[PDB]
Amino acid sequence: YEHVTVIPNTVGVPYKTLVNRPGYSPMVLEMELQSVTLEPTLSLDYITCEYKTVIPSPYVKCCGTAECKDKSLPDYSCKVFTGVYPFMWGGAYCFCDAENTQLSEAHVEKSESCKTEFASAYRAHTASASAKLRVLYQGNNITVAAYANGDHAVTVKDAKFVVGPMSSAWTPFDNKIVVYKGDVYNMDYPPFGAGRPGQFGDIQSRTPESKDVYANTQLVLQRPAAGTVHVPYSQAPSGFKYWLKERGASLQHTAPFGCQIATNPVRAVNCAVGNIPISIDIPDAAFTRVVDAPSVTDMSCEVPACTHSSDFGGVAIIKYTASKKGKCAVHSMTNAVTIREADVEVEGNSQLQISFSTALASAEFRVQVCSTQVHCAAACHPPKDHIVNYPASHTTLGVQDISTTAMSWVQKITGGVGLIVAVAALILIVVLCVSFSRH
Amino acid sequence: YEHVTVIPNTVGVPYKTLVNRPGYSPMVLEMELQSVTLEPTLSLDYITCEYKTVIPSPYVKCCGTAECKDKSLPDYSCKVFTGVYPFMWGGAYCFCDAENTQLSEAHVEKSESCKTEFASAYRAHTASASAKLRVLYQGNNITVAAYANGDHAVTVKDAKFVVGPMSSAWTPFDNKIVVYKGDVYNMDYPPFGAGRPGQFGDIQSRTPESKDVYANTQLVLQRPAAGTVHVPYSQAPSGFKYWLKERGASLQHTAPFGCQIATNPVRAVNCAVGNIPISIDIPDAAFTRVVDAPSVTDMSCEVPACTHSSDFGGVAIIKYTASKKGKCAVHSMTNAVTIREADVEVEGNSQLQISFSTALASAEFRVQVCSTQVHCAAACHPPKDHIVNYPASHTTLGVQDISTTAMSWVQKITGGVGLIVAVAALILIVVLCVSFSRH
Ligand SMILES: *[C@@H]1O[C@H](CO)[C@@H](O)[C@H](O)[C@H]1NC(C)=O
Ligand SMILES: *[C@@H]1O[C@H](CO)[C@@H](O)[C@H](O)[C@H]1NC(C)=O
Ligand SMILES: *[C@@H]1O[C@H](CO)[C@@H](O)[C@H](O)[C@H]1NC(C)=O
Ligand SMILES: *[C@@H]1O[C@H](CO)[C@@H](O)[C@H](O)[C@H]1NC(C)=O
Repeated sequence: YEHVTVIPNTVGVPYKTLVNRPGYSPMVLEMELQSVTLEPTLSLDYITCEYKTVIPSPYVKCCGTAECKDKSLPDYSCKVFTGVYPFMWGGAYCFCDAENTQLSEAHVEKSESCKTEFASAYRAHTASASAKLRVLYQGNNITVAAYANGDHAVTVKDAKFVVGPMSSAWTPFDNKIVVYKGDVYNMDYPPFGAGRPGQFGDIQSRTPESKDVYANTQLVLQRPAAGTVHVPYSQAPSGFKYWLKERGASLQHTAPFGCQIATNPVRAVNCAVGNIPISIDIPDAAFTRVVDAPSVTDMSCEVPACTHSSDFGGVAIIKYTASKKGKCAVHSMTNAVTIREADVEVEGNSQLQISFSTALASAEFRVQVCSTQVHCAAACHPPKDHIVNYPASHTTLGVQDISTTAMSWVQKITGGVGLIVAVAALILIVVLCVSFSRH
Repeated sequence: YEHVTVIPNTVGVPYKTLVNRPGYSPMVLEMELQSVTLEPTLSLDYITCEYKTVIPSPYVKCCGTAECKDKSLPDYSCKVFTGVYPFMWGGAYCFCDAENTQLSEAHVEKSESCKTEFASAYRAHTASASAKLRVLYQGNNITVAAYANGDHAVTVKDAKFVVGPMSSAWTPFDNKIVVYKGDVYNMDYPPFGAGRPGQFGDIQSRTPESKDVYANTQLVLQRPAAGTVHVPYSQAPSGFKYWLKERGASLQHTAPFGCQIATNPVRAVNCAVGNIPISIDIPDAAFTRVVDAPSVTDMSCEVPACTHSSDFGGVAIIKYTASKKGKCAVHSMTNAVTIREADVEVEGNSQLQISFSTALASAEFRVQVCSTQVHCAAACHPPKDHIVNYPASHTTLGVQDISTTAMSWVQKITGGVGLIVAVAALILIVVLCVSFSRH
């Protein structure tokens, strides 16, 4: 037997559904959603880290001319200076006091620490979805897990379950994301091979194990100070450290709809969007014939209390006469009132007690117990507590939900006004006809 | 200095573009596209292979009653038969002649061969693209390779190249594909856990190394024959072998646009759709000043032959006087005529020879040689060969492209008819004016 239902995407709230098959007693199922997860598909682009500067010992040539050649190393620079006269701790180094030169050079390499301290950029694509459910079936709790689409099915206790697809494709991730030790940021990083001297992306490589490194820092050699041997230079500071000090709030704290974020692997969970259809296949052996179930012949209802708070603040007592001992199901016949208890045991001549919640200021509803129905009514009072720590268990109201006292006042005024118009209209009709016929 | 061009997505055809910078001599570049590759993103769903049936020795209990219990193994079946009287080579087995029973059972397992002979299903997502180019630059051939989007650049001989994005998103793959040893098919395979007894997907698993196996075959035990010991059964044949004998043609033979396919990894090659923009950055050192290049003062043109075939069927001779020896670039000033030669050498007083192709029945064009212009004209004859083995090297013609003889005939006929109308109008006007004034 095929049954189809729809459940809204709310975590931590039970829902009930009624199964009705001709010739058999009705059955009621209860379901609760525990978790929903989305998972995107990623592709790596490049990584960044710190740089190192390498400077060899200088070469000083006095009373001769020095020169140097070009090299293929990254950010290579070479310059020759004239007029030097270096000193050491023991006196002047060379005999010649004029026509001296000095040669200096430097280049840039990748830091050893990049194996541990680094950041990576990813390109994002369409995400998948999965869900986990609890089902109350034949008085026992069972669990299922499945992908949230139509291409998967599971079987538990000879019942088949299919879930999905989801009604919405909203995703909290952009096309370009950056991940660093548990944080995810939305950032439009610069193209590969087009970096900047003082921002994110000054050093680029494809993978931590590669040898090919790109750099776009500035490096200029300067004239040495008189009497000292050293190699001064000017260079722009590393951009990676600058980012760490100003990167700001992470995606976890700013995302809408209450989503939570994880990074290993990247995930987003419990996003409160849309609804999820469900389909169940129930085997024939689960049903009991109407000739075997007990019958109930007489009912009455009273309601001693009602407060329309967010919780189960209502109680009702129903009297019954049963023909024999057995089990019976209970279900509400309205949408504005929910009943907590799923079933009862009936015997002889006695009474049963149930609890309910509702938002109505004046409540009227019907309750069905083993194929018969009873009418209940009561008035409800407001609560006193301004703020609570949990969501409500009931649906919202519409324009039709009005107190019976207010409805009476509306009818009286509208009727009265209509009567004045109706009488005046009749007078005009009579006068016109008399004039017509007299002429 | 930036230069932006567009080249159509056709493999094996050269194209030329003109770079013109005030103060410097013009430069001509030539480019050719060698290959384009598309690569989709895949995820694995399930695999299929062959099945095995396991049957242990039967147990026979004569003049006693056998029984058996249920087990959790896939497709487990158990039955008891009465009234057996087995024989063996040496005589009847048991002393009792009546009240004998036999117990039989079987179950289904996964074949050992599944490690080598199997098929896999994938879900497809948005593909990436890459390209390989040849460039003629500074008189030498260089090559580049890049991703076909705006997020990548390369540097060769101090020139920067950016290629892409593509103008079209057409992809030859569907959402669901199946791959088997080099063949790719589009197939809507059944969902997991919902197979059929005689079709593709009767046995399913998640990965070749899994222990969890699903099967939906039929297996029924039958009564044994009199006087023998055996275990007959009825079972549906394997669906996997049926597919292999009936799978039909693969995408490589049926796909549109002439696309080629490879499977390791899955790729589509040389699909002829759309066009590709390109941007180049040329350094200043490559340019030569107009004061240093030679000048040409006198030009003439003679064209001894032209046949407008698909190949280069035209020849022209140009006369020149040059101020000094040097290099010179040539370029066509029209769209309907393409010139094969990119550069010439000029010295003294001499002549040069060029070749061209066009579809025009009557050709007229200008040629630029070192910043001067020469005018050429000719009539062309048709070819005699019906079919060739290569695409044309020239553009198509429009409605305005008409031979000079036909144009003269059209003008004469239209002019004559128009003159007759003009005269008749004048006569009518004068007569009407006379009547107006006289009345
Ligand atoms: C731990 O160290 C390994 C290398 O030894 C590195 O790959 C990894 O990112 C480190 N993890 C953390 C949390 O620092
Ligand atoms: C298990 O079922 C019982 C009813 O017999 C119910 O009270 C309980 O909440 C269920 N367990 C969970 C975790 O919901
Ligand atoms: C070769 O055999 C291995 C297993 O031994 C299998 O995984 C692979 O697909 C085979 N390749 C071909 C081309 O048959
Ligand atoms: C390579 O350059 C030469 C000129 O030096 C040219 O003739 C040749 O056609 C080029 N190669 C290709 C494949 O076009």
